[PDB]
Amino acid sequence: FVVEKNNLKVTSPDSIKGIYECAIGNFGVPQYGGTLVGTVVYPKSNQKACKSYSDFDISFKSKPGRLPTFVLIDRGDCYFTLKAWIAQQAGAAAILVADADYLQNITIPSALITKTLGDSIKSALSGGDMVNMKLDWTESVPHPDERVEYELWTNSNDECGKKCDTQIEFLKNFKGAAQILEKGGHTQFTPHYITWYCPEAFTLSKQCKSQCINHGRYCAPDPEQDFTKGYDGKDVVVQNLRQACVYRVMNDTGKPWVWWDYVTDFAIRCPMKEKKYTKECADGIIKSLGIDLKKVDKCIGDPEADVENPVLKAEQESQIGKGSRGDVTILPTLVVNNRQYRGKLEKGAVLKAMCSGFQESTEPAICLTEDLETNECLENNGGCWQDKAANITACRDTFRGRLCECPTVQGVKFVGDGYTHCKASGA
Amino acid sequence: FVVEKNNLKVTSPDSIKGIYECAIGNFGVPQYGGTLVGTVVYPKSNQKACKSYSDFDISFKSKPGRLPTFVLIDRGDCYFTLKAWIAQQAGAAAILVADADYLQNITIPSALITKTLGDSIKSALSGGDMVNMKLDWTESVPHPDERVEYELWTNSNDECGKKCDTQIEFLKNFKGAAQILEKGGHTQFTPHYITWYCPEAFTLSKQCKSQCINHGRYCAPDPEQDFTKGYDGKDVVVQNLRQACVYRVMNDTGKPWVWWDYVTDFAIRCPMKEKKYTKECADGIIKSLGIDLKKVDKCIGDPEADVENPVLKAEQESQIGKGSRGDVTILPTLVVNNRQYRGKLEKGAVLKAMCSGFQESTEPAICLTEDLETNECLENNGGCWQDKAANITACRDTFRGRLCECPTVQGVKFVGDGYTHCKASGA
Amino acid sequence: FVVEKNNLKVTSPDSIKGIYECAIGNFGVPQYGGTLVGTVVYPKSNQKACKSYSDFDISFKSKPGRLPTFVLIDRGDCYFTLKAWIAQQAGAAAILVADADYLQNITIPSALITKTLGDSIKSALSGGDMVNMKLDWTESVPHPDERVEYELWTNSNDECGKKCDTQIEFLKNFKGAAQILEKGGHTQFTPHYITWYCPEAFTLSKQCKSQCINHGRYCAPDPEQDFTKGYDGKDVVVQNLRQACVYRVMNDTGKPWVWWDYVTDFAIRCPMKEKKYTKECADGIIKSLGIDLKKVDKCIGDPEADVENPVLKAEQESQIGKGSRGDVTILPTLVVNNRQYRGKLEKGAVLKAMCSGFQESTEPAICLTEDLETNECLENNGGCWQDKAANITACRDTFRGRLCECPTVQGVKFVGDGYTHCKASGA
Ligand SMILES: *[C@@H]1O[C@H](CO)[C@@H](O[C@@H]2O[C@H](CO)[C@@H](O)[C@H](O)[C@H]2NC(C)=O)[C@H](O)[C@H]1NC(C)=O
Ligand SMILES: *[C@@H]1O[C@H](CO)[C@@H](O[C@@H]2O[C@H](CO)[C@@H](O)[C@H](O)[C@H]2NC(C)=O)[C@H](O)[C@H]1NC(C)=O
Ligand SMILES: *[C@@H]1O[C@H](CO)[C@@H](O[C@@H]2O[C@H](CO)[C@@H](O)[C@H](O)[C@H]2NC(C)=O)[C@H](O)[C@H]1NC(C)=O
Repeated sequence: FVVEKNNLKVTSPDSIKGIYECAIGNFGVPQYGGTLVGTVVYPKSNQKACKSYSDFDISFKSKPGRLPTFVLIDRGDCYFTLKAWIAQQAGAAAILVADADYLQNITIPSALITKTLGDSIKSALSGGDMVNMKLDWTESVPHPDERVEYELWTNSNDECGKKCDTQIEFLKNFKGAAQILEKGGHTQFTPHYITWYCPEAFTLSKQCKSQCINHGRYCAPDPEQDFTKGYDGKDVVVQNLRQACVYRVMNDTGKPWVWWDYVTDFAIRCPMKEKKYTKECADGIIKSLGIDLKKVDKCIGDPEADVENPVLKAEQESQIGKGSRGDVTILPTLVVNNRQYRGKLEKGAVLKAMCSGFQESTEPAICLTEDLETNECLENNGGCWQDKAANITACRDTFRGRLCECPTVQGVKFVGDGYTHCKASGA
Repeated sequence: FVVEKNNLKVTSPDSIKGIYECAIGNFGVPQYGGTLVGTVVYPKSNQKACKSYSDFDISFKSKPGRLPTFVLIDRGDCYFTLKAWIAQQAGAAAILVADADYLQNITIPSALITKTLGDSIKSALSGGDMVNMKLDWTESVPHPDERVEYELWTNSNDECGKKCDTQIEFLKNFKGAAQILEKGGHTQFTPHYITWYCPEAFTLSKQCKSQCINHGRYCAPDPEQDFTKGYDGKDVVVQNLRQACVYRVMNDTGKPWVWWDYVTDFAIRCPMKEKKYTKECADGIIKSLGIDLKKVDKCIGDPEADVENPVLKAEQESQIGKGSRGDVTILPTLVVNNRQYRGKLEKGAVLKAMCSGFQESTEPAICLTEDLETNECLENNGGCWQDKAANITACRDTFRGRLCECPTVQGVKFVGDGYTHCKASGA
Repeated sequence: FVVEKNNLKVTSPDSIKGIYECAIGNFGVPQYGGTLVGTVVYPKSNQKACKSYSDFDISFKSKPGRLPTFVLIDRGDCYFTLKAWIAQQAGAAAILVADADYLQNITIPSALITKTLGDSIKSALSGGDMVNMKLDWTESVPHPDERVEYELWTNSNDECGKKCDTQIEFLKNFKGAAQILEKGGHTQFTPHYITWYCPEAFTLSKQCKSQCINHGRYCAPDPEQDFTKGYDGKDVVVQNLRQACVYRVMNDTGKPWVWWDYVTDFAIRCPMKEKKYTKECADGIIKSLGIDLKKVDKCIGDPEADVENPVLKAEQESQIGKGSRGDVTILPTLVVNNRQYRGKLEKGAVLKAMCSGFQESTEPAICLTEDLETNECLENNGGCWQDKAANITACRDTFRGRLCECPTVQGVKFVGDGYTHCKASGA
């Protein structure tokens, strides 16, 4: 029963022409936003609408060019759903109510009104004035209890081998659908990372010291971080922790989907081979996306202090499956509705697995079409380089998410990184 | 039983080599266009093909490199379908017939021939001449009784608010599929518009005069046409009426799908804010698309005369649902197969709703793929600006319909409207 | 039971830290490539894992931050599948085994090890050392018995009429999916061509001499090769034979999918109207694709000698259907799993017909998405013109296969054929 004011306006009986608030039951109103104009009829008998309108020889069927009929029902003796159904049978187009099987078959809008408003219409009608109406509504937003819960156990490191390229490859291919699903209000996505604690046997180890932040509490998941690259296993732990804090901070602000733009831009902009697996590189992206560094940095804490890290401790506890899902033990792991996905990690494969969690004709568009696009360049140029003076930008929005790439203007492919400096090349 | 001449040609017994007309039963011929060459065998017994060929020790199975066998059956005593099945069992590749369950399992082409032709083959054969054949056919066109009926109740006005943008947004996204579906012969689409008549109480009203054409018979559906824009509710009624007449005129000429190119080009080219919601603007598009203005203008009539408007009167009568569909009372309303669609107004959502009205493997391509394109630029450059002297055009064909947009040539994005003037810009 | 060495490495008990070979049963390992780290526990009792671990009060459930448990099972008394299931129930994450209904419900990796290795772990453990592990695996390759068999009976000629354009049109639209399906290891595609032998009656005929290679054994399928174009029916027979030999030669080298790049490039580069239906034109493409001309030419043989042509003779024998499929008598004919396809010859239509031959969640990506691309430009520039000195190429990879088209560089559309010469145009 969603309440809006602009929904119910009163086309003139000019003495009471106005915009009133109502309460519309979710039944009888279609998925798409629409508008319904009509006029009000208040029956002299069967005013509860609990007995069948046919029994009284009352009918509401319209002639052509005639306004559809809004029946004024008084509440009592039976539910609104029955009032709406009874009215619908008699030929009503809507129902204005003043102050468990057939439910699917109710298709006329139902609105509750004030007694003070209902009385106005009744007297306006009794004087002889046509009381016309107008009833808008927006397209259906999914109920939050109906949204699919998926979760991803990933690793941010890139200097792995095949196993890390495939992961970052998935994040890039799914980013578009991931964002559309969640911005549309169909999915609760939570990313997770995996860390182990140092056994007492190897506390103050040479190994545990290059692997573990916070005095051994959280250590790098794979015991081969090829320190030859110059980056210890503990550097990975910190970077992952930053990603999780990027998520928490963005989730608290109502925009979790920005994680996808962080971890992909991190992959692009902060490579290990070029010695950019750094705080300063990550913090660059935090400016670009416009995330709160003070909050992210505070979430990360002091990875050198003999203290716990609530986020990293919660992740170690999330890895133990509760209820029916098992413990997460494989990197990566996709979980959809507290059940571990064991299929191919392809967008096509993963999307089918989730769209089965939707009810038919509650299916998001992203399930039925690839003709879609993220809407991220409308905010802050998506964090990519632009040039307001020349109307050019490096921001492009794609079925696979938002991209910062140096634009080709007047045939000239600009050269640069697209997040900070694009410029014209040569001939 | 489709009749074609070029379908049946007679590879030479040179005395009767020629191109004859036939009559092919729809059974035994596949969906795709193909060609079948063989040679004719006329059995001495079981010539009705009503008893089983096996009973007579007659068989038609071929050796390799050998031409497939065309059995010459005489009509009588049983249906063609049985003749074709009997022959098929014995090993026939086709059947030439001279002058309710197994039917699915018939897969060899069946053709009826003249007695004068059948006798020619029989004598040619009796002299000893191989009578070879060739049998072409085109891909299957859907039977018109099998096509899906959808209908859309829309509004052409644009200065509404959110509700009008979403509608015009749908027309633009669906235009490609809308056109492909109908040009392919799978859908009968009819657009509709909604108008109310002025009550006797408010005849000669100040309001009814700015809302209603034809002396009150047809009035603007929403009673807020924000006359501040300078355009009365009656201006909308006329524009909608023009759109419906664009449809009727184009439907009468066998090209209804041009409505989609009209209403989208109207949206683009005739905006209300720029004071282009005008006859002269609309008539511009009628030239571009090459529609008959004399017929469209005659359909619109004299919206100032005390007379009815058959199209607008038929629309007011179409709004009252007949049979099982209800009265259309919401703008917009999509109806598919005389049942009101109540889902999201997305292409993906709407296309699933219609492709369920097709039989499996009668499914149009547009149901199974997004790798498609309208074919509108082959006619008159789709009504967009071109430049024959430079091979450039503003016409582009898209999965979302035909677009007139100023081309980027040698890297130079041309500037203009793409329907009437494109030109080179600056540096 | 796939055997790899790099799959099983032993995170340190430093005295036995190393990379050992194993044998992983296909059960309990997901579709996606992943990695699993844990530590080994060797139970003192129930070491066959044949009785239920619960009966002994043995459990493997982990605390958080704790490494997942690898149970060391001794083989005997029951199958690995039961050992893995029993262990899984008790809370194991994997199983190390030393030296017909519930099977679906087994989800922990199972690996077999050497007795010499199993003993090492046992003694290492008995001294007190944590024996940790690491277990990688790649994404699942489909078993070759599970792949779909489709076959196409086509014609290479182009100067037909509508029937030949539609065929070449299909080859071009399907080439992308055709290649992806087969390179991914989901389909065995074999192309076929159709030829008839000259009847003794018309041996040494005027007609049979312009139609048939190898002294009449193999003749052009349609008896109208419009010799007005200058190309006899026997020229078509030879060109088709070359295509089939291109397939055989490429199939023998493990790259059959190159046929698709041959027959489409033949269509583009060797047209009949421009008198390019020549050996020298075809041999040009054989260089481009880098096919072995010596093998292809030897497969074609001497189409003028009184001899058989094994490939053309095998094709005439393949046309006679064996088992349940009929004789192929229509051009074109698509067969999927020894059953003749009778639907529309559209990619969308054809792909549904094949993806039904896959088990759910064994579905290739190409079945669930159009966001795909051939990977052909990584090899030899796909056979298209390039210019290494300028980083430009004519090779582009598409959902519809690999394309050689002259690139547009700095806004300048280059002009040429894209296989051999691209060059800058004018202004
Ligand atoms: C991310 O934000 C959401 C909502 O802001 C959080 O979800 C809530 O979690 C609490 C604690 O379990 C529940 O009682 C609420 O019902 C949840 N609200 C929802 C699901 O809308 C979520 O915990 C946040 N943090 C994450 C996901 O790590
Ligand atoms: C648009 O054109 C079609 C065909 O030209 C019209 O459809 C015919 O309508 C008459 C009257 O109801 C029927 O008897 C015919 O069977 C219809 N032919 C068909 C469906 O092929 C249609 O009425 C025209 N006008 C519209 C749709 O407004
Ligand atoms: C193309 O190559 C494949 C494999 O190299 C050939 O398939 C083999 O054919 C033999 C003979 O029938 C079988 O015994 C094998 O089991 C097949 N191997 C497979 C299917 O992997 C095939 O014959 C070759 N030639 C074609 C398809 O014309």
